[PDB]
Amino acid sequence: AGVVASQDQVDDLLDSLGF
Amino acid sequence: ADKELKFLVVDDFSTMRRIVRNLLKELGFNNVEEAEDGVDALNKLQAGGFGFIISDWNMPNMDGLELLKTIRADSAMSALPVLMVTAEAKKENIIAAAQAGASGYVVKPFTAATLEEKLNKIFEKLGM
Ligand code: BEF
Ligand SMILES: [Mg+2]
Repeated sequence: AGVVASQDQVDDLLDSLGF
Repeated sequence: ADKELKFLVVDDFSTMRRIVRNLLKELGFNNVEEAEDGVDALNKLQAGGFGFIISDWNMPNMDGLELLKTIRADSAMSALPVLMVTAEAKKENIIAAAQAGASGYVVKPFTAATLEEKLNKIFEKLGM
């Protein structure tokens, strides 16, 4: 779980941080 | 966007560059050049005329993060779209790329739909 395994996970991450 | 927009596709892996370059061609973009690492990429960005960069992270000589930082630091290239397309999925690093000013972030393996979706998103944000 230190790793992302999907595009959605990356999108959600970047979104959650104002990107 | 202008179907004559000049793309630079940067990846150490020949096969992946074929993937990206072909997708661009299929989307209407036939003005596409390639670099195998960051040093190569910057040499090529100097001759100018490029409008969009798609870059890998892990490459010899200069990686895609140092390349992103150099492009953003250069007043001649500082607003050029740099889309990361990489196997690198550790959160602290995706964060690093985005803080360094990446225009987007696509993880490998990707679908053609994803690449298209991320491209059209950049075009709109920047009015291309
Ligand atoms: F080697 Be790349 F960062 F997927
Ligand atoms: Mg690589």
